[PDB]
Amino acid sequence: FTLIELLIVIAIIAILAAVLIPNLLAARKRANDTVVTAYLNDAVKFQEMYQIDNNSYTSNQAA
Amino acid sequence: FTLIELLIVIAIIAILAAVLIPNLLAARKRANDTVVTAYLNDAVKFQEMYQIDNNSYTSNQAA
Ligand SMILES: *[C@H]1O[C@H](CO)[C@H](O)[C@H](O[C@H]2O[C@H](CO)[C@H](O)[C@H](O)[C@H]2NC(C)=O)[C@H]1NC(C)=O
Ligand SMILES: *[C@H]1O[C@H](CO)[C@H](O)[C@H](O[C@H]2O[C@H](CO)[C@H](O)[C@H](O)[C@H]2NC(C)=O)[C@H]1NC(C)=O
Ligand SMILES: *[C@H]1O[C@H](CO)[C@H](O)[C@H](O)[C@H]1NC(C)=O
Ligand SMILES: *[C@H]1O[C@H](CO)[C@H](O)[C@H](O)[C@H]1NC(C)=O
Repeated sequence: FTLIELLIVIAIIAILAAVLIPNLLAARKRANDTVVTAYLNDAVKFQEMYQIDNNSYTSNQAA
Repeated sequence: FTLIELLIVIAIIAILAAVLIPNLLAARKRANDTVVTAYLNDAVKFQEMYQIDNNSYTSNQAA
């Protein structure tokens, strides 16, 4: 094992470190939109439950 | 000490002076090829370092 093999190893590490890491921001954006969609789908279920009890929809989240 | 001993001494000096000196040219040839080999091994390390920075090899020594 010699300095030229070790420079090749360092060079290839620099390549793999650059390319094998995903765009984390783009991944989290799509997960975050799923949270919003899921929370609105829940708010919709609870608007219908409030409608069962009160014959009207809520304007306030605490209800 | 006499002229015949001194002629023997001169004769043996002439022999030792002829045989105890190495072929200097042949020795330097093998050392010189080692310099070339070592310099190309260095140029190879630096081609890999240029490849790390530029994603290409150099055509010019100044790089
Ligand atoms: C939902 O609650 C809101 C405050 O959290 C706000 O009060 C909205 O307006 C209501 O005001 C009172 C109830 O607080 C009224 O009797 C009606 O429910 C309603 N008034 C008007 C102007 O409609 C309430 N819902 C909405 C958006 O009407
Ligand atoms: C390495 O440098 C050479 C001069 O020192 C020479 O320029 C070679 O050719 C390049 O020419 C320019 C860069 O100077 C180009 O944009 C390319 O890098 C290259 N051109 C061609 C024809 O390939 C350059 N490397 C080599 C041998 O291509
Ligand atoms: C929801 O009910 C709780 C008690 O169960 C509190 O009264 C709260 O204030 C209610 N939210 C609103 C403001 O409608
Ligand atoms: C190497 O870099 C030096 C500066 O650090 C000079 O710019 C020199 O010209 C370079 N060699 C070439 C020609 O690539």
